[PDB]
Amino acid sequence: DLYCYEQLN
Amino acid sequence: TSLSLFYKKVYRLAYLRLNTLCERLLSEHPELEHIIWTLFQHTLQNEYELMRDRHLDQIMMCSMYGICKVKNIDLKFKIIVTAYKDLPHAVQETFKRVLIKEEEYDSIIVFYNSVFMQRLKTNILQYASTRPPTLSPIPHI
Amino acid sequence: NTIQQLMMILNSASDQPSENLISYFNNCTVNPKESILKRVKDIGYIFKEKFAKAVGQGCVEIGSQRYKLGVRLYYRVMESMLKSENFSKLLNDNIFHMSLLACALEVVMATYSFPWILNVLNLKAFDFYKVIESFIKAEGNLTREMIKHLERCEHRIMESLAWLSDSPLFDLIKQSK
Repeated sequence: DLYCYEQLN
Repeated sequence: TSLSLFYKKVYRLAYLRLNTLCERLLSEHPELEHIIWTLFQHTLQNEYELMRDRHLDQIMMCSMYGICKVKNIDLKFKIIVTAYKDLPHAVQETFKRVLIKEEEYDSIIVFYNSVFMQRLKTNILQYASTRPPTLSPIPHI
Repeated sequence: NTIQQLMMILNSASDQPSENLISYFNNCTVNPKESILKRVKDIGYIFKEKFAKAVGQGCVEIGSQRYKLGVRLYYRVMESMLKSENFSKLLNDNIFHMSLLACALEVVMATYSFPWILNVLNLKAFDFYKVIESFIKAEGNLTREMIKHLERCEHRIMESLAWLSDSPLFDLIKQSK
């Protein structure tokens, strides 16, 4: 899908 | 005219920055930049309220990430953000601190998942098709 | 350095419009002389009070001196623009004068060191932006470093300041679109 599974670090 | 001039300047700036990130991160996959550009330009002209109290580069990075998402091209937002930092004027607050809702602030990833991608999902998904994309003209200079 | 050379000339220039400028003022269907002079005076008051608060010493002369250099640059640039060319419309335009004046002041602030000046003159970033390129084109004494600084100010406005809530940009988009 288009969701981003990231955490900024 | 004033507005048209203004937009021309904005598009030129936006594309130049886009081109720099793409030539660096999407070395292979050269067809994407013109698609990312089309989404970016569509956002500025048609979804301009996404710019209110925000930064052009936030829309830029979100456009890059979204297109590479449909195209199933492995390109992490972290990688984008890390490359973004090497732009001369680039400041990390631009991706670490982004206006989300009323006066809530969070990372660019939160802005992407919760605002940008919600607003542009159908426009972005149109790139899932194998048909020739109808692309926006690359801005002059 | 061309900026240093410019400050020298401004330092020796008079505080009021030249005879050439005045001539243009008189050619205006609606003579702008008094409002132009009054604006210079009102802004001088605001600038010095704000500069003093910032830096200190109950209304500094450094601030008063910086402002004079700015007004002189402002008349110089106004002069060259008018010479290179409805002057009544132009010369009677509030945005023209306030932005040209702020741009002149930004150059002086930057040499003796950007949106601080916008707050001081109560100028919207989008309104200011409109004169930057013209000012750069009209002023032959800018150094490469000053041109990049002004270009950077323009970019900052194009990338975020012109998109802040209450910006006249949104009102313009809506009416066109």
